Amino acid sequence: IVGGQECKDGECPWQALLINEENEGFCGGTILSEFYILTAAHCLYQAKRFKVRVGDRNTEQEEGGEAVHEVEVVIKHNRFTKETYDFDIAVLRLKTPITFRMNVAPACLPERDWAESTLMTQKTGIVSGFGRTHEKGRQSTRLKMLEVPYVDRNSCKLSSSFIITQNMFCAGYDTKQEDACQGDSGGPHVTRFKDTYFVTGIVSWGEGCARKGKYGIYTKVTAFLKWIDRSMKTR
Amino acid sequence: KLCSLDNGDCDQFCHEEQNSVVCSCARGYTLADNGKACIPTGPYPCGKQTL
Ligand SMILES: O=S(=O)(/C=C/c1ccc(Cl)cc1)N1CCN(CC2CCN(c3ccncc3)CC2)CC1
Ligand SMILES: [Ca+2]
Repeated sequence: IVGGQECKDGECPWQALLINEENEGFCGGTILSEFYILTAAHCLYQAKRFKVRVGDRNTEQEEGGEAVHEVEVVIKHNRFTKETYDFDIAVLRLKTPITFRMNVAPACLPERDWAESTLMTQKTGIVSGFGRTHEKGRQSTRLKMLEVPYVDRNSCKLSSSFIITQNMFCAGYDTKQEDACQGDSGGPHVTRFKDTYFVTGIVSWGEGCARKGKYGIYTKVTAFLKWIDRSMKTR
Repeated sequence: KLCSLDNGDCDQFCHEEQNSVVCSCARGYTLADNGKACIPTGPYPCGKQTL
């Protein structure tokens, strides 16, 4: 997360972290409910075996609100492929349930129609993660959050060097030095409506971080709703 | 009517079924008596910051 603020107490409770053997965060996720985590399919490749961590805001000083959960089964979308990064989405079924407490709570899944017309037509959305605070620096120790304006679907395609599929959308800034970065992928893209937040996207990819002229590419959640429900019933 | 006005005065989901407005809520919430407001049925309802 280049630029942006720090997630203060309880501000980003639906945030999740995928940790590897080394116990280091390599990707993000979004807590959907006590048993399921939302993430990007391409993150399932960046690690041998992994577990997820909730209620963690500082990777250094142990916070009693933390918990580690093992994965029971990963539902990765078949249509996904690294060449196009299309269908960059996946749902995780946890072995033990998540104890919702402060800094640990689920994000609401919206209705498809309502979201596309009310949620994604809002000016901004919020993205967060423990990823790099710079294109070359190292993984962040603190959980950050960034207000990212929605990007006109057209500008998105023009600025982009790759095929922006209908399963993706742009968010970020053209010049301002703010956008997600490595390690942030898989994280939550949420939109705010009357103090209640809704999952809207999955930190997917970009051509670098906060590059002038480029934007952050996010998996369009509203385009996989029915798929997510199916997954929460496992399939 | 007109979920476009101001979301039809709903708290969350807004549907225009028939001629009128029709509000609803995310899982974990129950529609209020006024059929507009959404009410949490648990200590940690989705989309709410634990402040
Ligand atoms: O700097 S990064 O670490 C990313 C940080 C970041 C920033 C914003 C967001 Cl919302 C998410 C992630 N780096 C850049 C290059 N790509 C690798 C690229 C390989 C080619 N590519 C596509 C996309 C669509 N069709 C065909 C090819 C995109 C990805 C790997 C990773
Ligand atoms: Ca900690």
